[PDB]
Amino acid sequence: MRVTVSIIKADVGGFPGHAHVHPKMLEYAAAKLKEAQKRGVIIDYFVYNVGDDISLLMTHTKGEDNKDIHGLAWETFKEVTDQIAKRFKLYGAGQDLLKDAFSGNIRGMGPQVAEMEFEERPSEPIIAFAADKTEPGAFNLPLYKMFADPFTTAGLVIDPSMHEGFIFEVLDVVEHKVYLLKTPEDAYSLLGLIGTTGRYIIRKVFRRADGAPAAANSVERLSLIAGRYVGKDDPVLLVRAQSGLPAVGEVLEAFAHPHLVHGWMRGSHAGPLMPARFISVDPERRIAIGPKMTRFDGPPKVGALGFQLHEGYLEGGVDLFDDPAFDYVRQTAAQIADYIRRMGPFQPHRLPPEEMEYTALPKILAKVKPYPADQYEKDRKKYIEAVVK
Amino acid sequence: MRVTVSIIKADVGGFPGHAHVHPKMLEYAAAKLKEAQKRGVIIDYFVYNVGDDISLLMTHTKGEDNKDIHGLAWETFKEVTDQIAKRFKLYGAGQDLLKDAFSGNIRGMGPQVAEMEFEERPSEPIIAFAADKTEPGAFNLPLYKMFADPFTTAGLVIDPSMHEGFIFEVLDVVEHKVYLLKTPEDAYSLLGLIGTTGRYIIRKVFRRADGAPAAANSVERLSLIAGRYVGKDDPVLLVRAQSGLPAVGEVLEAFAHPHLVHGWMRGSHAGPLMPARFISVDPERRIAIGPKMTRFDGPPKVGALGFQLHEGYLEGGVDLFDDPAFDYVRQTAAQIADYIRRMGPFQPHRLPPEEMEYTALPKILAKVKPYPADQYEKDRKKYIEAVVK
Amino acid sequence: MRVTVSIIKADVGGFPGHAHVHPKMLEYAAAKLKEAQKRGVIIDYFVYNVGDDISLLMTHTKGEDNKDIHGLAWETFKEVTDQIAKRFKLYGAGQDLLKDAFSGNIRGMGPQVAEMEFEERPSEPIIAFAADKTEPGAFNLPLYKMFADPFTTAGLVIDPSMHEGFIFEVLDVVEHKVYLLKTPEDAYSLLGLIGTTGRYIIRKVFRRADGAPAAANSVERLSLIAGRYVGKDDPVLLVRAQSGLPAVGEVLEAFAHPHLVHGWMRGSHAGPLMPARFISVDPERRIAIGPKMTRFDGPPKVGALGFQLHEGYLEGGVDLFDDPAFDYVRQTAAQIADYIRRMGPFQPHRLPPEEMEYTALPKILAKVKPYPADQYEKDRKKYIEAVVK
Amino acid sequence: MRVTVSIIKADVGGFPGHAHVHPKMLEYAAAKLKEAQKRGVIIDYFVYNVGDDISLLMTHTKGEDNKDIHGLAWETFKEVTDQIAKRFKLYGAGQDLLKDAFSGNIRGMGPQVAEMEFEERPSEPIIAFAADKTEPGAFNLPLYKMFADPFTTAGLVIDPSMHEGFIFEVLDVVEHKVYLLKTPEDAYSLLGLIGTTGRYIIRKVFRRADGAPAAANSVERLSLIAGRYVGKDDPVLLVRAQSGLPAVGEVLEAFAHPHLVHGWMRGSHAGPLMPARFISVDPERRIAIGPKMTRFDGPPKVGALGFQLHEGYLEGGVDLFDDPAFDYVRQTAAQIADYIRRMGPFQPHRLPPEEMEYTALPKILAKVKPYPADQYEKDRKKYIEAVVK
Amino acid sequence: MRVTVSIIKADVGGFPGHAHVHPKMLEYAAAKLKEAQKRGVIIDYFVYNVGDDISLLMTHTKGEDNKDIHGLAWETFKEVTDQIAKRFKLYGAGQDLLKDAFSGNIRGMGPQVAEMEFEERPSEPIIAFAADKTEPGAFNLPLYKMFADPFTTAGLVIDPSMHEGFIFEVLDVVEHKVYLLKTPEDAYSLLGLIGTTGRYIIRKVFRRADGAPAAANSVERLSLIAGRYVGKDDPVLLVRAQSGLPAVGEVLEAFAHPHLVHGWMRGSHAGPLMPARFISVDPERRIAIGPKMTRFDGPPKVGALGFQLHEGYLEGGVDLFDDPAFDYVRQTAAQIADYIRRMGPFQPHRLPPEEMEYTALPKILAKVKPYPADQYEKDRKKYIEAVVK
Ligand SMILES: [Mg+2]
Ligand SMILES: [Mg+2]
Ligand SMILES: [Mg+2]
Ligand SMILES: [Mg+2]
Ligand SMILES: [Mg+2]
Repeated sequence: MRVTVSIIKADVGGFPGHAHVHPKMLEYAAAKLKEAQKRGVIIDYFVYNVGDDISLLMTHTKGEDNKDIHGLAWETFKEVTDQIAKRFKLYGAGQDLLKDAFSGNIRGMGPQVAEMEFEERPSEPIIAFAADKTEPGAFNLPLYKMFADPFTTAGLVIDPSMHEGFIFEVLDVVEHKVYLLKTPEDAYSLLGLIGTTGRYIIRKVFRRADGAPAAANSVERLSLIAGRYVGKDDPVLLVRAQSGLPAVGEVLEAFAHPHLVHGWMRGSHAGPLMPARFISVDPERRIAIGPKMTRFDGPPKVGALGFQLHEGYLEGGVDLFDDPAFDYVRQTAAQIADYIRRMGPFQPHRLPPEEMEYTALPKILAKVKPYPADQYEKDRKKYIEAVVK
Repeated sequence: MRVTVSIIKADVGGFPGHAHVHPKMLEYAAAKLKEAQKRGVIIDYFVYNVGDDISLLMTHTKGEDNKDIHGLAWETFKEVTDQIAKRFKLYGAGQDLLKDAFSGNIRGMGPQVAEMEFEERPSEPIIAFAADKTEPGAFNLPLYKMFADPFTTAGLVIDPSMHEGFIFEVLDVVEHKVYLLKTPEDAYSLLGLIGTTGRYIIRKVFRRADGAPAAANSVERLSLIAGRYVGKDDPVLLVRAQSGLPAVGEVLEAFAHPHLVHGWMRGSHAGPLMPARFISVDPERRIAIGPKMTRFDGPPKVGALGFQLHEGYLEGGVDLFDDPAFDYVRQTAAQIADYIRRMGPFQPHRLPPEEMEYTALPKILAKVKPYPADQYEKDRKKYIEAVVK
Repeated sequence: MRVTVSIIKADVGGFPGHAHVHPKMLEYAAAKLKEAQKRGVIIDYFVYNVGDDISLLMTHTKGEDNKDIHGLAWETFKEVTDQIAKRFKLYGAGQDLLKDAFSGNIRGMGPQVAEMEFEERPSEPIIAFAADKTEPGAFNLPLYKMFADPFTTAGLVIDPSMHEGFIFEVLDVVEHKVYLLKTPEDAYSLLGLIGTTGRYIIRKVFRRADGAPAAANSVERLSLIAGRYVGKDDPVLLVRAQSGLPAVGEVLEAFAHPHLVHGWMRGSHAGPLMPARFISVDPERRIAIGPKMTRFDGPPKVGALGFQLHEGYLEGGVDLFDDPAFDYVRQTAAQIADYIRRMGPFQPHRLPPEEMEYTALPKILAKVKPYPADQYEKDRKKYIEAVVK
Repeated sequence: MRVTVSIIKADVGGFPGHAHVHPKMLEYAAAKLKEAQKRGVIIDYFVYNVGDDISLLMTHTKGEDNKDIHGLAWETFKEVTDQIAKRFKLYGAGQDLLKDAFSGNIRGMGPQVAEMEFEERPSEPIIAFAADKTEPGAFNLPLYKMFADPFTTAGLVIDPSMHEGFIFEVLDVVEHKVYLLKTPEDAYSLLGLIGTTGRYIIRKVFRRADGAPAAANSVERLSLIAGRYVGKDDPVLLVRAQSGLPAVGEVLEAFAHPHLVHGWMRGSHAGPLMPARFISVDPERRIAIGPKMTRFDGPPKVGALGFQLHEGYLEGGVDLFDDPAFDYVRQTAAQIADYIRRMGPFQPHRLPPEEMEYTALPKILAKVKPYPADQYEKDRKKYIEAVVK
Repeated sequence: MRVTVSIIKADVGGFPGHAHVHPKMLEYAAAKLKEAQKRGVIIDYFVYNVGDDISLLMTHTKGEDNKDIHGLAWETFKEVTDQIAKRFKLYGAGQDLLKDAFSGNIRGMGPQVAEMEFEERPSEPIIAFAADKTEPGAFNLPLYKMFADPFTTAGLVIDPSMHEGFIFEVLDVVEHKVYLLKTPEDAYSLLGLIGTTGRYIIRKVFRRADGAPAAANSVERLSLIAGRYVGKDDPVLLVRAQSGLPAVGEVLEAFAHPHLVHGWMRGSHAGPLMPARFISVDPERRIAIGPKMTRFDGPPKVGALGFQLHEGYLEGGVDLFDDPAFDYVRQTAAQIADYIRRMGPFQPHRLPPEEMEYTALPKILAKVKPYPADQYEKDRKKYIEAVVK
């Protein structure tokens, strides 16, 4: 049967600040999806956060971009906001709900969506990822590695079925243009685009042999609402694994180096993406509680829950960064976070001025007197004595 | 009384991919062996996985190579497959069940067997090991060290009762020949064979003083069924300890260096064997849940459960890698895994081409034009300009 | 007496590639300045490289921006180029000599200049720095720390004479505007500018108590010549120390964290600034040979030579990063270089696209077909089947 | 002008054992090439060892595979052998000189050759490498990375001139077949071959844009002479850098991970390739003394000397692994050597039995009685009691 | 020709204390052996220290235990003592010269001797070792490993010529008994003796195939002279390498773990044996200056000089611990020294009371009142109140 797997995620309130979610928020979302499941809206669901981002993972047969699935997640977030976040005066209550009324599609309203529809395979293993305190281009390097780096995914070289490579759908989120690139032939051009992780973001990946969908990363073109740019809020990512697609372990290997990503404190710094464990995973209650953000509102972290689909039912999730081999990767990330933080407010630890979520440049350039550099040279001495006097 | 201890193991489905087992699979196997115990088929049992490999450890008085014990494990695996793995569309559901019908002996049908029969001693401590993502020759180095390396087992030198050494039964799994070698005299010839861990595998070890059985490692001659070679699937290992045999701590010391073994991703790489803790051990329900495989489907891991036998009853199991002294060994293994993975698809991190579980060599040699090296030299320039043009 | 200390630096040829300088280049420059000294053009000099950048440090009484001092360095670089670099076909021979004819001022012709004129104090300790494979804003973080961070320079807090702070002259090299900011009051606005190290660069620093010059960093507004942007070539830096100015050790402390700077391979990456030893320092021949650039053309490195001035004579230089305490800082830098290099061509290890010295974006956007994102959505399936077929 | 650069290398005697060369051997070779230069046979030369391997690097205008250049190196090695190695009874005196008489071509007589002829560029930087205690496929991983891995060579992605990639000439040294593969399109097939580093070896690399030669690695088809296989003796490697070819730093970056290579003790183990410094480099005497091999006859080491060519003259060499950034890489290599050595004689630290330089398998299989595995099972008890009695 | 290689060593004065030797002492010894060589007493020589121990290495054709060679070393030590050590009032001047008059044999007079006579092979590589601040049983573990541990010397397993193993001549230095043990068969009994490194010391090793001498370690039965025990003064060790004997690298591998040895401060502690570099090796002057002993008079250190013999002439020496791979081993030794020193005067960091070079037990038991334990119990209260009052 064809099945759609959708992750719809928002930050609708933190506890405290942007450190984590209030557990009643997940409990409320899970009870609400349980009712949708009883009514036949969806087949199955799993609710979880990483930091203060909540992901609603839902399986159903209504296809991609479906009004009722998008509206169900909208209402679940609205209700969590009204009944829990506003009630407890959570920090940034309702923050990612940026319109008063649902239009038909949740994309561009604040929440992030990653979804794929496909024929359910004889075994259908999938992994859902959520990263907090970063942007969707944080997954550019791991998506490139798992689908196109033969030092990550050994099947590209030793598995006859993966020899033909993959198709990447890359969104320019500034000029709203899509590029389709194919590896191995196009790997250098692809990198020339996706290395600029704030602008050119891998949105989907397809198997080249047959076009099957292999991954979907949540990203939208930038738009402006109120003060705010939307499109590059903290991402969620779905990946199908095995049988012509990368093995679950090749997918996870692509996260084994905790690379520097943009976001962290005030969406304005770069720091290492730490692959973190969930605090708890309860497959019976359909709820996982993910890790907190602490020093400097991070470092940014990514969680991974693996599932096996059967007729759309989600058996899991399984925390796939729970292994002493990944402790070494978390230890490297903790040490790199401490190293780069000693840089304080300088690039490249602080982001490039056009990529900053926060600025006071406006207020500075309004108080500090500029001198044309030509005239300044002639008068340096006067200017300095003036400042001294 | 004489007692037989048998471990029969298979991979019959993973969750997700090859990362772990579904816990209902162990619960079902344990309830099924509990019924066999009620009917008097076996005395006692313990069910556990490491990665996606399930071990059925059973004690009974039917001797080695027994049709009813082998058939009981066959049916338990078949039923787990039909009722749980196929139901949840687990990855590689039934993978190690390679014939439609049980012949009398489970050896050579896919599952691995290690078993010993002996007079139960006044104290009978034993250790059961299971390693996932490797081959039976992974235990060649630890078996050699615990029975013949005086830097591992101090009793060889300071215990008068162990001075006469041990007999190793070594299977050439390619030409189906058995060698019997005795240490200390034959240590260099033994090493000359078992250093080739993909071909010459220690299958049993006996005490030289009296012939008592000391260890049994699961290994079978290679055969071909369907696409597949069988014999060298992930191994299980039984070792008896103390009183003329190595102490429990000398047995564990032989795993204290996390040596490089063959297997890991796609059965086609080498990586360190990490001695891992079980996630949980429940001696009342007769079930232990072992560690996951994560980055690159590993690294390979070995678990150890110790037991004391009384009239065949299994008091335990006790996780014998649960000690801060072994954290240092897991930390070394995590760091070596990260180091060797930077080698990507090159030997010796990728295995020798004859030892590979996976290859695309076939597909490559069918697309890439070879030039005889003699003629090539004469025409190099033409050939290169041709490629350039 | 008033004395001018000028450092004029260029890269005029590498050996091999951009790894180092040919030692005859320093020998020729030193013999040429020795002749200028005999003729009374300058008082004293010291010639040295870091990587493939040669610094001519000269002391004289002709003031800042002097035609004869700038012309002497021009001719010395021209002659080194003609007689040594072109002769040995050195890589990038004459690279920083970007006009055919000297105009009066070497600034904006390719070479970098840092110079200060002042009354020579009763003791006049100064430090000259040269960094290779980075931009002048690499010194923004150390200049800020040594003059305004009380965790670096303890005299700001415990030395009554430094309590009034410093004046920073900050050049916007894009719009050619100068800002004058004073610490402590203006520290947050200053950081808001100089954190953008590619655009707002500290060019001079003055003591606030009396206006005395304290530091000069080589930086020019950006201009275009041939293919090339000039202004942000590898910098050189002069700092006066002690008696109301930071102690020599507070100046060096500002380099004790090897922060990430822009440059390294192809002027297009970020990597740690390693404080390196000179290979040799010969105070009698007036020549120091600085460190090589190796992996990935770096990592970027900074050398420090301290001098005591007497009547303009330069007693030194002394390698001031030659101490086991700085080995720990070099070890951190080597480890961070290895960590960040695993990021390959992704930001923030690769620079922001507007800050890149190298791009192939042009060639990419000319070969890869863009689809308007709106229409693309409607037709995704057609587009993918097309790519697959 | 067209120039040929040739490295011809042999081991003709060690001091002591296989640890290093006697310095008189390099002095004699240098005086002999100085005479050839005086007679106009060659333009310029540099003589150096790494471990007990001596490289004669010569520049000349006689093209590749030239009888007089090959014969000059033959005679230089013969004379070093007769006058120095035999005189001092050096270990393996003349070892790589495997015929009594020179045939016209030194290839296949024992010594290794890497050579390229090309038009000398406006700047012609090149690097010569020599590795001791390994095989030519040791350079497969670094050659692949510097010409085809965009995580090593950033110019593949950001340098428009390198976008078209490279052509690899791969020798199957077992069946004497050449493959020509082009990256990026053919990267997975190339890896599928060169990952088997003992059989498929990169021999040359060409720029795809124009066919220019970019690298030459010393490798010959296997042949048998006396007891001995020739073709895979310790290799030497030439690489041209910059301007469409990888920068000197991208070439060195490809050695920044000290990957496991085959060779080390008795040509029969795997251990990390350590990038080592030369003990001394004397550009005036044309002699560099490279590092010793110590524990376990290694670990294997590679040295790198960079040169700038002018009319064929070799200005250099410059030790390009002499940088604190590479100390961290040597420290990793020393730690991995200590880790893997604890494996003693087991694969994969000992090589696969078909790849071994040394075996005693012959002598073992002649003393140890094999039992057919079928009959053995029936009689195990008799066999063990027999051994015990 | 048959050649004898003899090392005769003594400590005859330290500079300062027991930290090193005065360099004039080596210069005087070298000039004296140069005269003996001119007179034809010996063929060739090399003079060197490690710590405050001087080794005279001499080659000659007078066989083992020769009066004129032993007397030449006696007189050289006497003269160094009279002319240099007494002149400069060096610490422990003449300390190891324990009789007034030479008897014919230097063994048992204080100096240590290791010597072997053999037919000089077609290549005759040998290594001379000297360890300071330890006893001859310090070399028990490395001699056992290089001749009998297949995890150290891979030739035992893969070299048909070494398959038959070795004969160890073990001296019980307490009861003056010799044992002859052969490996592999006798390895456990051998270890049962030589594990007691203060009593049973390997003195010689012979190849089992033909009886050829392979090593000689300096050790004598204990005797008493004046206050002093002689026999176990700091040792020197000769080893022949290659061709049926362990390769030079297998010999050095046996020192790659810096094991704990007895000696260090006051000959009364245990600490790690650090494999150290020589400060300088001058093959023309026949002199090497070895490392100092510093913290706590150590840690104990071993130096290794390799030579190639030709007609008895000593070409070398070559410092065979000079390799970054051994820096890691020195770093481990420095860290273990710091760890164990925090134990202060407790076993096992302080030696067992019968193995102590120093004791004050005598003086203690003469001041401290013992109470019979039986009566003490009855009266504890009285005894304590007495002490308190
Ligand atoms: Mg968030
Ligand atoms: Mg398995
Ligand atoms: Mg430069
Ligand atoms: Mg060699
Ligand atoms: Mg001493």
